[PDB]
Formats: sequence, structure tokens, C-alpha cells
Amino acid sequence: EDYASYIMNGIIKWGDPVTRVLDDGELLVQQTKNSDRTPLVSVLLEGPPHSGKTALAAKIAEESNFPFIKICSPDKMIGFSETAKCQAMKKIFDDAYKSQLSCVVVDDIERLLDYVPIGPRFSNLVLQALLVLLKKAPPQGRKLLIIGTTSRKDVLQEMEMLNAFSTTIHVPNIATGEQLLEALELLGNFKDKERTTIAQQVKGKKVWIGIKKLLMLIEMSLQMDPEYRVRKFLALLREEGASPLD
Amino acid sequence: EDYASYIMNGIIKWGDPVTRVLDDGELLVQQTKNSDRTPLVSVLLEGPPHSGKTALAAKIAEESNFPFIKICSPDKMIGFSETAKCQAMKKIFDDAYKSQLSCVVVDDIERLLDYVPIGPRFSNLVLQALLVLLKKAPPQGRKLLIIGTTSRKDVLQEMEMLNAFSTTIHVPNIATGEQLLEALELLGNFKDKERTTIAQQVKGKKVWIGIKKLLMLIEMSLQMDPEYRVRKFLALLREEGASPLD
Amino acid sequence: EDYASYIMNGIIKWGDPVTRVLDDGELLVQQTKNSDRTPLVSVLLEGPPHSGKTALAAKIAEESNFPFIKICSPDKMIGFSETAKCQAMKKIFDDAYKSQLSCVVVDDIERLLDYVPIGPRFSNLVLQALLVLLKKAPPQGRKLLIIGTTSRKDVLQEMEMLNAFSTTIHVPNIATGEQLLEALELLGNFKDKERTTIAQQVKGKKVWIGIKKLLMLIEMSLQMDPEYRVRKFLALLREEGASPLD
Amino acid sequence: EDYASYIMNGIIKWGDPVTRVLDDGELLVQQTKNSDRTPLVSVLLEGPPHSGKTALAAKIAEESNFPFIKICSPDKMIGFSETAKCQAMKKIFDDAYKSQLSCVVVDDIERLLDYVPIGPRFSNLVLQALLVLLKKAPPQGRKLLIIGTTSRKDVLQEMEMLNAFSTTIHVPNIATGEQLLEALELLGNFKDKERTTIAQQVKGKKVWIGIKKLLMLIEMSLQMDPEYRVRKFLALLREEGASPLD
Amino acid sequence: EDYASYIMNGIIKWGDPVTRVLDDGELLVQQTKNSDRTPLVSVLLEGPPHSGKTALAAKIAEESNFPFIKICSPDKMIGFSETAKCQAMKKIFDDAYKSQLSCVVVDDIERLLDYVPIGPRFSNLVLQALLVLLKKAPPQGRKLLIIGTTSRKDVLQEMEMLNAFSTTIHVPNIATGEQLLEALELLGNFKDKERTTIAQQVKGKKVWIGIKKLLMLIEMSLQMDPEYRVRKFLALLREEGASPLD
Amino acid sequence: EDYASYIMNGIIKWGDPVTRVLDDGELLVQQTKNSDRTPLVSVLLEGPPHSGKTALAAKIAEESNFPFIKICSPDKMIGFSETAKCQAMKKIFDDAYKSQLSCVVVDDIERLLDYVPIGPRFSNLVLQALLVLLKKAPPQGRKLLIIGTTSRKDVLQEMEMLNAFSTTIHVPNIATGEQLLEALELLGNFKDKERTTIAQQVKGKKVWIGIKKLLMLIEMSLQMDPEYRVRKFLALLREEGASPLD
Ligand SMILES: Nc1ncnc2c1ncn2[C@@H]1O[C@H](COP(=O)(O)OP(=O)(O)NP(=O)(O)O)[C@@H](O)[C@H]1O
Ligand SMILES: Nc1ncnc2c1ncn2[C@@H]1O[C@H](COP(=O)(O)OP(=O)(O)NP(=O)(O)O)[C@@H](O)[C@H]1O
Ligand SMILES: Nc1ncnc2c1ncn2[C@@H]1O[C@H](COP(=O)(O)OP(=O)(O)NP(=O)(O)O)[C@@H](O)[C@H]1O
Ligand SMILES: Nc1ncnc2c1ncn2[C@@H]1O[C@H](COP(=O)(O)OP(=O)(O)NP(=O)(O)O)[C@@H](O)[C@H]1O
Ligand SMILES: Nc1ncnc2c1ncn2[C@@H]1O[C@H](COP(=O)(O)OP(=O)(O)NP(=O)(O)O)[C@@H](O)[C@H]1O
Ligand SMILES: Nc1ncnc2c1ncn2[C@@H]1O[C@H](COP(=O)(O)OP(=O)(O)NP(=O)(O)O)[C@@H](O)[C@H]1O
Ligand SMILES: [Mg+2]
Ligand SMILES: [Mg+2]
Ligand SMILES: [Mg+2]
Ligand SMILES: [Mg+2]
Ligand SMILES: [Mg+2]
Ligand SMILES: [Mg+2]
Repeated sequence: EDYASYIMNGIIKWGDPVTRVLDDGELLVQQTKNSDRTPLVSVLLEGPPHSGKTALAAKIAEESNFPFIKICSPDKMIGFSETAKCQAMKKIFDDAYKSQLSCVVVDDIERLLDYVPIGPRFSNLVLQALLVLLKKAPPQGRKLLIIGTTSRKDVLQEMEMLNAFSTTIHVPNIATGEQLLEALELLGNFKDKERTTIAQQVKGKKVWIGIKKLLMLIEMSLQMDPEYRVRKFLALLREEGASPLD
Repeated sequence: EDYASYIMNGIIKWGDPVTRVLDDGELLVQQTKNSDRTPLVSVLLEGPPHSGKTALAAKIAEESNFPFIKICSPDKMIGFSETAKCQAMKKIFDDAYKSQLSCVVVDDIERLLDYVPIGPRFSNLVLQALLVLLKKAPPQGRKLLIIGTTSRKDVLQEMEMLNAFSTTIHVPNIATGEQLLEALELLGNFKDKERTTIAQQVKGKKVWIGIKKLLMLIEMSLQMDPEYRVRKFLALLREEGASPLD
Repeated sequence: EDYASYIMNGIIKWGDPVTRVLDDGELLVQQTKNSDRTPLVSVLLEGPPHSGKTALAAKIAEESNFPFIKICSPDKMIGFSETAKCQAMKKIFDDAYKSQLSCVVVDDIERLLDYVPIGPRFSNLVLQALLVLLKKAPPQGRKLLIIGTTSRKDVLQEMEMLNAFSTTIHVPNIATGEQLLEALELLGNFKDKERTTIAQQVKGKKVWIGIKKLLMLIEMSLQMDPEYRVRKFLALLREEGASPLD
Repeated sequence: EDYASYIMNGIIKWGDPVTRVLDDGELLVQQTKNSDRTPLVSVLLEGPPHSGKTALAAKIAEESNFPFIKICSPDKMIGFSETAKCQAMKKIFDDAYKSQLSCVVVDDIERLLDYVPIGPRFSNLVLQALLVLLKKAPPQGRKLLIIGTTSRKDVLQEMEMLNAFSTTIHVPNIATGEQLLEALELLGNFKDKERTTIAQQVKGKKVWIGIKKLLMLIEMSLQMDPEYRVRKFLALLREEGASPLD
Repeated sequence: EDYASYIMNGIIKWGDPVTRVLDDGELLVQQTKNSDRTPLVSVLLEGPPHSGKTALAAKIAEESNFPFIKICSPDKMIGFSETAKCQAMKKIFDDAYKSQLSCVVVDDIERLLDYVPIGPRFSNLVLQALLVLLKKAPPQGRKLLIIGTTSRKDVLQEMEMLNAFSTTIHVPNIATGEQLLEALELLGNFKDKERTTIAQQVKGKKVWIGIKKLLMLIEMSLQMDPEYRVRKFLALLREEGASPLD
Repeated sequence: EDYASYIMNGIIKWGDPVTRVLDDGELLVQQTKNSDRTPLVSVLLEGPPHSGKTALAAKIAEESNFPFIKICSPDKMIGFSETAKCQAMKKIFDDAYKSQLSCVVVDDIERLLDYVPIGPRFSNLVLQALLVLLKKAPPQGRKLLIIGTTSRKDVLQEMEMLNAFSTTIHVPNIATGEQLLEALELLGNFKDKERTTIAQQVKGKKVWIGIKKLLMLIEMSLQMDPEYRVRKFLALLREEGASPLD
């Protein structure tokens, strides 16, 4: 499995939440590996869009060192009918069942389910397939850890899937001026002086931006002349904030 | 039929409800076997998710000692169209009809019917097949006991299926501190001292957790260091409770 | 045609309604046989679930002594598409049209129409086929009596089918303590003493239970020890009553 | 074309409405035959169920003496898909277009359109086919009179079809005690004395029963002993009345 | 192209609106022919049912003298699936694109789109095809004038098609007693004396009848005896009026 | 790729917004070309209908000088099923992925998605394909800039697509009398004197017309006699304004 594809810009420790996600992930891996009572363990990584769910799921899977690791993604099922998706999924789980210790990542569940809020509309046959697969224990003695990711926990709850996962792990956006500065420093993009200015403008204030989104705002800001990079970054950050009124 | 698959962690007598379910199940088995008036008997085991419905249904079926016993599960029908499911079901009942005394378990009815609350949506052709099969007597002189399971009695009622079953048996979650401790003791997971602490924290208080869910919380708690296992268990139990406001 | 299959436990005269149903049925048979003005006569037997509609329809058909008698049932059309059901129905009526005097029973119309209250949903193509067949006179000079059965008169009315039948015959549940005792006596299940006790508990009081449902409650009660059979029967009857508030 | 099939019990002159329907029908036939301006004329016979629409349409068509006369009925299209019905209809009109003077009866439009009030549901492809055919003039110089029938004028109006017909002719139920007695006398069913009694009970009072329905009530009443025939007829008439409150 | 088929009863100048429609049509033809900036021009002729939209569209197209003129009509697509209609349309436009100067009439858009107000229902694939075709310029240097007709401008607006047309031309019903008399005179149907009477009854009063509908009322009135023709005409006109309350 | 087809009447600098759109477009092109962090950049050009979105998107793409440039348009997918559209799209992106630096324009998204406000209705399979493609990075090291266009930003937001684009660029209609005059002058259509008159009538006043729509109004006005061209233009502009009440 190619993780570089799912962890294109590493896993930077911008804040304690990152460590929490990884540590809780390892606990589930350990449980899956050593428990006879629960040979099947499932966890849903959920949070706001762009918070870093897919990369963290891939990282947890990578760190498991399991003999079988497979990531189920919407990427190679574009245009697939409900039945075709179900068959592709059954194939992945069937292969996993042949391993003594396996990890399957079901990435971007709302996309796998062809979900759209207007209606709403979605592929029920695929939803039903997942509900069954999430509860199906591998052959006696074999173990499986299923890691799902979503930016729509609310929808999955309404679909009664949230109750199918053993547990869920929240993957929050960067939420404080300090976490933001930590991310910038670890990413090493602005000049020492520019970060001091940014810190002056954000420290103490609340922020709400996903790590993936932060990468984009940084690159956009860097296209500006040196004198305007910080101004541009702060303006973009101002537009990518959380609605005070919702 | 492989029951070990459906009764992976035994049938522990955590409380009187367990005995009630099994005893009422045996009465229905006896009626099916000895009655000429009602050669067809059906019962719906229903309760909250994870309360132990499938395992108990499998146990009732196993204890019947009937020459023909078959469990109809969503597991091998993932991605199946409505028609395909109906044919798979007709096959099972047709085989049952060839036996003088048979028991068919129709497990996880909401999943067999591809039910989802959003809409709602479901496979009506499959619902109709079940409504007919639940009322169809085997060839004259032959007997059949149908045992269905569901975590959604309300939905089946609205579908007018609840009225198709001869009777229903409630499979409750563990509901008292005493039943909880009994389960823990029978499962033998915590140290004698740890259970005393748990008893101190739960005795007298109300609880509402399904046996299957309890197994998961236990295993999660055991991944903690010895000094933190009880704290973790109680915290998880606190999150898996019933909403006081609904 | 096998009536034993549709009249598994006879036709007991538990009350005057039974005689009324049969007498009105014979009048329609006579009209169909002797009228030149109305060579096509249709009647809908309707009532609460389990009231005995199918058995009575089969009995009316049997007593007609017509050269052609066929019962159209959902039993052999499980999983059938709308088109497949329509073709199966057309076949039955086409065969009937070849006879000078025929009777076709269209049993469990809500099931033939794949009806479910959620939505609601149903097979309109099948509904339309029935609406046409109910009004189609056999070849000139030939006669046909169509007997339909349903537990959902309200739904058929809304579908404008009720207006397609020549008339309807109500098949009520047992409604008085006296009719209940008459049924028990004719079925001869309890000891002379046990019926006196039951009579003491129900006489004068209102009841509302279908004959088919009564058979089931009796058999369930008989699985109890002799000393507890009556207590069990009365408890079950108490649960199978009509809602005072609806 | 077999009219005997569509006019099984003649066309009795029970009241002035019958003459009106036939006279207006002949005027349309005359217009279709002699007009160069309107080579295509369409008329919708509409009224309550059982009022005699189909028989009158067939009679108007028969009296036209047109070289081409065809009745399009739901009878031979049971189970037909929308496309199949459209093709069957196109065939009839295509044949009509080959005649210099033709009459096509489109009978029971609500049934041809697979209409049901629940939803509602209907075959839009068939509706669209009719909307186009109702407005399509035959080849230059050729003439066509289209006669449709329905018991649901309201629905056709909502479908914007009512506006596609050149005009409509109301086919009312028998509405007065005098028209009722006239029908009975012309049908010659009761004894001279029995009609005097009926007249005594209905004269001056309002009635609302379709001629086809009247035929059925008469036959049902005749199955009674001589002394009870009138009582039965009046009781049935009492149940087949119009709701004072709707 | 056969215009006689679409202009069966000529184009009479009953009022100024007729001249306006034709003059505005010619301006669009001229623009299409001489403009390099707008090689693609589209216009929607819209008005009440029977106002004469199709005939006027055909007339505008005929007067263009364009080397390629094609009328797309629902007439030869009865029973066609959405895909089949789209292909038929693509064929017409593809042929038009091969001409240096073309005119395509898309007649009765609501019928091409299988529109019905109940639901509503319509063929979205066909709507989408039209939305694209209405905005697609012919190969560089080639010109195309698209003329659509509809009696449902409101619906097309809601479908966002009205915004796809370059402009729209209103085709009103005859709206004044004077325009009505002008039409009658040009059609030359009543006796000189009869028109004086009609004028006496309508002059000064408002009217609202489509030219096509007027043709029908005239022919119906002519089927009456000479003494009753005017009375009949006025009575029919009275029924074909506009609702004062809507 | 043929841009002349998508930029039929050039890109005139009628106002500062035009320069803004092009400059922001170039910044995104530069970012796509030089960034390692964001190899995938997407931008949605959105604005009122006819504001010039497609031409500007094509211009931004043309100015990128990328080795691979492809415009995905609804034009060659008329009548295509959802699956067929998805396959056509996958083909374009797959080809783009083979290039080191590519630009794909996804034009008229509401049309690609078969969107209609009534219902609403749309092709969810196509929407899902776009949601995945908008987030899929090209093979490691390769770069892709996706430029979408729409006149319905609101709808895309509700579909959660707006959140899939890296950013959006507003393409406004001409909004001031000065911008209008600048457009007219650059297009060089009216006589020096006529523009002075127009300026007199619009200067200081607000306007809201898309450049593409302006081209049409100009051509329509030019079909008038010299003395009436300005009057016609102003009248048309008066009808193509923004609703003060919405
Ligand atoms: N601590 C971190 N956690 C997660 N991703 C990180 C972290 N540090 C850097 N990244 C990078 O940030 C990006 C996160 O993208 P991704 O994992 O696709 O987000 P996502 O929340 O799954 N997106 P979406 O599914 O679009 O909401 C990847 O390029 C990661 O390599
Ligand atoms: N008394 C008991 N009753 C039922 N299951 C028990 C009992 N004691 C232990 N178990 C175990 O608990 C688990 C119950 O799981 P299961 O029977 O699948 O629950 P369920 O309620 O059918 N689940 P779901 O269908 O997901 O709501 C099995 O592993 C059983 O072996
Ligand atoms: N008087 C009676 N009328 C009808 N059935 C009777 C009577 N006496 C005994 N029975 C028996 O009671 C049973 C009635 O079952 P059935 O005719 O299937 O009921 P139903 O109302 O058609 N059921 P459902 O369609 O499930 O509502 C049969 O076994 C009959 O033989
Ligand atoms: N004056 C009459 N008008 C019409 N039918 C008549 C008349 N006199 C006798 N009849 C008979 O009455 C019956 C009318 O049935 P039919 O024409 O099918 O009614 P309908 O209104 O079309 N029925 P439906 O379509 O079920 O509402 C036929 O048998 C006719 O022969
Ligand atoms: N000035 C006129 N304008 C239009 N049609 C005219 C005129 N004078 C006479 N006619 C005739 O009136 C008829 C109009 O019919 P048509 O053009 O089909 O109307 P329409 O409004 O398109 N109908 P519909 O689509 O059913 O609303 C044709 O027979 C024309 O020849
Ligand atoms: N500054 C400009 N920006 C955009 N288009 C321009 C400009 N100047 C001239 N044009 C021309 O104006 C027309 C714009 O049409 P187009 O780009 O299709 O608009 P659109 O907003 O994409 N249309 P739609 O998709 O129908 O809302 C083209 O012919 C352009 O060549
Ligand atoms: Mg992700
Ligand atoms: Mg279960
Ligand atoms: Mg029945
Ligand atoms: Mg009829
Ligand atoms: Mg027209
Ligand atoms: Mg565009």
C-alpha cells in the first residue's frame, strides 16, 4: 500500500490533538491484535473538512505493521454503480479475511455513499453493505481493524452507522493561535520576522482551520511579493474562519 | 449450521431476562413440535442494539434439536438486489418445507430489508416476501418455527410485520448495577478488587448497556495500565448510557 | 383446487356473522349463475387481520360447485416483479374465461399489491391490472364470480378499488364473550371446568379477536402446566384486545 | 368492431340526458364529416362511475357509420409497460389516419394512464402520447373524431388534457325518482305492483345512481324471496346514494 | 418542409398583434443573417393555448427563405424515451450546423419535455439537451435562428430556459370585440346579418379566445339550424372566456 | 484546443473586474506550476448568467501555456446518461494526469450536472465524480489546475462542492454606466453621437448586464433604422435590468 499518496505532506505535531489521535489509534491497534473477545474493532475518524482525517487514518494503519493493510477509496470507483461499489468493497474485505491480522481503511464515507444534502440522496445499497461489513467478524481467530473517515459525523449518525463503529476519534481543525504558529514553524514557510507579525495578529485569538486548508492558504500567500505575503495570509485566514452565528 | 459463529462469546446468565428469553423460546419450540393447530409458529426477538438478540436466537434454535436449522443472514447477501435476496430467502424456506420439523432464523431484519431512517428507504420487495413467508404454513403435517431478530421493533410495527409474528420476546440491555456486576464476574475480566470498586460506583444506580457492547468496553479498558483500567471502564460506561431526556 | 390448504382448521359456527358471510356468499353465487344482466359479479370479503377471510372465501368458492375454481395467492409469487404478477393474474383470468361458470378468489389483495403504509408504497401496475379485471365481463354468456379478501378495506377504498367490487362482506372478529365461549366449545380445547372460569371472566365483557388469532392463543396457553393454562389464556387475550383510545 | 361487447344491456331512454348525449354526439359526427376547417374533432364523455359512458361512446361511434371505427381499451393492455401502451395507441391512430373518415374511442382514460390518487401515480409517457394524439390532425383532407370516456374529469383537467378536447359531454347518473322508475319500467324487472311501491318510496325524492350500478342492484334484489325483493332493492339504493356532506 | 401542415388555415390579420409577431420575427431573421456578433439567435413565441403560436412560428421560418428549415415536433416522437428524443433533436441540430444559414423550430416545448403539472413531472434529460442546444453556436461563420413555441412560459421560466432564449414574442388571444369581428369577416363564415348581431353583442366588451379555438367554435355553431347559429356561437364564446377571478 | 470557439468575441477590458479575474487566474497558474505543497489547485469562476465566465476561463487556461489544456463541455454530451458523462470526464482527467503540467476547464457545471430547480433534479453520480476529481492530486510530482465555471454558486454551495474548490473568483456583470460606455466604445458599435446620448441616459445610474447579453442587445438595436437604434438599445437595457425588489 502506498502511504506517500495519502500522507503527501507528512504528519506534523501542531498540537496535542495530533498526539491524541495517534495514541488512541495505537490503543485500538493493540486491542485488535491482542483481544480474543473483540477480534473485530472499528473506529471512525471524524472532524471538519480538511482537518487531516485521511492522512491520520493512513498513519495509524501504517504504524500497525499489520501483514494486510488496504485503503478503500472513492478515487478508483468514479462513475461506479451501487452494485459495482459493493462488489469492490466485498473484494477488499474478503482479502482481509484471509489474513490473520488486517487493517482496512474506509476513506471518505460520505463520498463512498454518494451523499448529497439536497434530498438528501445517497447510495443505500452501499450504506447497507458498510453496515454489515462493520459488524462482520473475520473467520474465527483472525483479526480486523476497520478505520473509517468522514467530515459528516452528523449524517452517519442519522444513517445509524455511527452506532456500528466501536468508537470514534475526533480530528479537530487547528483551533488556537499557538497551534497555528506551531504548524507554520514546523512547515517552515514564513521568515522568522513574518511569523512574529502573524503571532502578534493571532495570539490569544481563536482560529478554526484544517491542516490541509492551511497548506493551501500558505501557498497562495507565497505567490505575493515579499512585502504582501503576510497581509495576504491574514486576509485569507480571515475568510476561512468559523461563522460566529453559524 | 455453525452456531459458534453466532455465539462467539457464549450465553452468560447475567440476569433473569436471559432465562426468560430462553424459557419462552423453548415453549415456542415445544408448541411448534407438538401442535397440530399451529404447525407454523413465529417469534420476533427484539431489543436495543447489542443486547444479544442474534446469539439468543441461535441458542433457542440450537436447543430445539430440530432436524433442519438454518440461519438467514445479511452477511452473504451484501450488494444483492431485492430480487436476489428474495430468491435466497425462498430457497431457505423451500428447503425447510422439505423437513418435518424445521427452524429458520431470519436475522437482523432491518438489514435484510435495507432499511435506513432517512426517507425512509428500504427494500419493499423483500419486506413483502417476508410478510408472506411469515404466514405460510409448511406442507400439511410439517412444522416450522421462524425466529426473527431486530433492534427496530418500531419500524417493523409501522411496516405491519410485527402483526405477522405469532409473538415477540423482548431482549433487554443489562439494566441494573447488580446485573452488570454479574456479567463482569461471569466474564471474569477484572481483579477481585477492581469489581468491588465498580460495584461501589454502580450499585443502586441504573445502567443500560447491551451485553455485546459491554464486551467491547471491557476490552478497551484492559488496554490501559493496571492503575487506570477501572477509571477507563467507568468513563466509557458513562458515555454508553441512556439519554435522560431522549 | 386444494381447499384443505386454505381451510386448515375448518369453519366453526362461533356466531351469527359466520352464517351471514356464508349466506350472502351463496346469494352472490346464485346471482352469478342465474343472471344474464350481471354475468360478472365481484365481492370483497374484508375485516380485521386474522378474522378468517381467506378460509371463508375458499368455503364460498367450494360451495359454489363451479366447474372452474382458482385461488390467486401471493404464496407463489414471492419476489415477482410487477409485470410477472400481472402475467400470472392474466393467466388465471384467461383460463376462467374459457369456462361457462367460474370463480376466482383474489386473496390478500394488499400483499398482491405489495402494499406498505410507509410512503406508502405499492405496485401500481398490479393495482391497475386488478381494476381492469374486476370490471371485465367474461365472453358473452359465460359467468364469473370474483371473491377478493383484504384486512385493509381503507386502503383499497383510497385506491378506488372498493368501488370496483359489486359489493363487500364484512368478516368481523369474534366480538362477544358468548361468541368466544362458543368458539372454545366448538374447538373443544379446555376442560369443562376451565371454560366455566373463562366464561366467568369474559361473559358480559367485550372482546375483539380474530378466529385465526384465537387458535394461536389457545395453543400457547396449552403449553402451560394444567394449573396455569387458563391464567395464561386470559393474559394473552388481555394483550390481544382492541385499543380503547385507538 | 364488436359493439355488443360494449353495449351489453342496450341504451334505454331513462331520461332526457340520454337523448342529449346522443344528439350532441351526432352533431360532432356531422361536424367531423362535413367540416374542412376542423378535420379533427375530439369529445370527452365524462360523469360519475357507472353512469354509462362507455356504452354511450360506443353508441355514438356506431351511429356515425364511419368506414373506420376502433375502440382503444385497457382490457388488452393489462401489465403493459408505458412504452407498450404508447405503441398500441400509435398503431390504432396510424390505422385511423389511413381512412378518409374515422372514429377512435379512447375508453377509460384514467385506466389507460394507470392513474391512482395515492401519490398520485400515473403513466406520464401515456398521458403525453394522448395529449399529442388529441391535437394531431389526420393527413390533409382526412377526418377523425376522437371520443374519450372518464369518471375522473377533475384529474384530466389537472393534467391539462381537458383543454385538449374540443368539448366535453356530461353523462349524469339517474337523478330523479321519475328517471329511476322509467329505467325500471324499460328494463321490465319488477312486478307492476312492486314498481308502484318503489315509486311511492322514491317519487319526489332525489336519487343519484348510475345505470350500470342500477342493473347490479336490481339483480341482487331479485335473488330475494318475492316478498322481500322490494325491501332489498330500496335498502341497496339507500346505500348507493350521494353523500349529503361529501 | 411542409408548412401547409403547420398553417392549415392560413395567417389572417385579425389584429395588430399578428403584424407585430411577424415583423419582430423578420427582424430576428435579419439579425441572424447579417450579424457576425450573434450568429446564434433564439426566440420563444409564447401565449395562451390555441393562440396561434405554431402557425406563426412556421410562417416566420417560411418567410426567412433560409436554405435549411426544419421543424422539430412531438408528433413523431410519441412513446420515445428521453434518450431517443435527445438523439432525434441532436440529429436535427447537427444537420442545421451543416448549413450556412438555418432555422430550427422547436415546437410545443412543454410536450417535447413531457411536462405535467402534477408533481410536476418532465423529462429532465430533454430539458438539459435544449438548454445546451439553445446556447450552442453553429460552426464559425454559420448562422442559426431557433424559434420555440409554448403555452407555458411560466414553466419554462422556472426551468431557467426562458433565460436561454435571446428574446420572447408574446402571441396573444384575440382580445377585443373588434378583433373578433375582424377574424370572423376574414374567415367569412357568418351571414352579413349574423355578424351585425354578434357585433352588437360583443362590441365594447372584452374577449379572450385563441384563433385556433375560434375556428372550432365557429364550426360547432354552423352545425345548428340557421336560426340558431348565432345563439350557439355566443353561448360557446361565453363558456370559452377568461375567469374574472382566476 | 480551440479557444476561438470559447472566446468568439475577444476579451475586452470594460472594467477593473476583467483585469482582476485575469490577474487572479495567473496567480493560481503560477502557484500550480511552482508549488510542491499544492500540486492540485482548483478555482471556480462564478457570476450571473452571461457575465463572461467561459471566455475568461478559456483565457486563463490559454495564458497558462501548459502542455496539456482541455475544456470539458456539456456540448458533446447531450443525451448522455450519468454513467456516460462520468466516463467522459474520467477520460479527460486521466489524460491530464499523464502530463507534468495540466489545466482542465470544467465548464457550465450546472449543465454538466443536469441541474433544474424544480425538485430540484440533477445527476448525483456526476456530482460525486466531480467532488472526487476536484480533490484528487495527479501522480506525485505532476501538477493540475482545474477551472470550473457556473452561474449558480448558490446551488454548488448547497451541494458542498464550493468547499471542494481551492478558491472562487467572482465574474460580475457590467455594473456602472462608465463600464457600459467603455464596453460600447471598445466594441465600437454606435456612432460617436449615439454614445454621447447613451452616456447621458446611463451615466451616474446603476446597470447590471452581462457582457454576452450586452452583445445581443447591441445587435438587436442595430436592426432598427438609424434614428431608432439608440431608443431601442435603451429600451432593451431597461428590460434586462436587476429587480429592485428581487
Ligand atoms: N498532523 C497532521 N495530520 C494530518 N495531516 C497532516 C498533518 N500534518 C500535515 N498533514 C498533511 O495535511 C494533509 C491532510 O490532508 P487529508 O488527510 O486529505 O485531509 P482530510 O481531512 O482527510 N480531507 P477531506 O477528506 O478533504 O476533508 C496531507 O497532505 C497531510 O500529509
Ligand atoms: N446472555 C447472553 N445473551 C446474548 N449474547 C450473549 C450473552 N452472554 C454473552 N453473549 C455474547 O454477546 C454477544 C452478543 O452479540 P449479538 O448476539 O450479535 O448481539 P445483537 O444484539 O444481535 N447485535 P446487533 O444485531 O448488532 O444489535 C455474542 O458474542 C454472545 O456470545
Ligand atoms: N368460522 C370460521 N371462519 C374462518 N376461519 C375459520 C372459522 N372457523 C375456523 N377457522 C379457521 O381459522 C383459520 C382462519 O385463517 P385465515 O382464513 O387465513 O384468516 P385471515 O383472516 O384470512 N388471515 P390474514 O389474511 O392473515 O388476516 C383457518 O385455519 C380456518 O380453518
Ligand atoms: N342509456 C344508457 N346509457 C348507457 N348505458 C346504458 C343505457 N341503458 C342501458 N345501459 C347499459 O348499462 C351498462 C353501462 O355500462 P358502461 O357503459 O360500462 O358504464 P361506464 O359508466 O362506462 N362504467 P365505468 O367505466 O365502470 O364507470 C351497459 O351494459 C349498457 O348497455
Ligand atoms: N393570424 C393567425 N395566427 C396564427 N394562426 C392563424 C392565424 N390565422 C389563422 N390561423 C390558423 O389558426 C390555427 C392555429 O393553430 P396553431 O398554430 O396550432 O395554434 P397553437 O397556439 O400553436 N396551438 P396549441 O399549441 O394547441 O396551443 C392554424 O390552423 C392557423 O392556420
Ligand atoms: N471581458 C470579457 N470577458 C468575457 N467575455 C468577453 C469579454 N469581452 C468580450 N467577451 C465576449 O463575450 C462572450 C461571453 O460569453 P461566455 O463566455 O459564453 O459567457 P458566460 O457567462 O460563460 N455564459 P453562460 O454560461 O451562458 O452564463 C464571448 O463571446 C466573449 O468573447
Ligand atoms: Mg479525507
Ligand atoms: Mg444481531
Ligand atoms: Mg387471509
Ligand atoms: Mg366505462
Ligand atoms: Mg402549437
Ligand atoms: Mg458559460
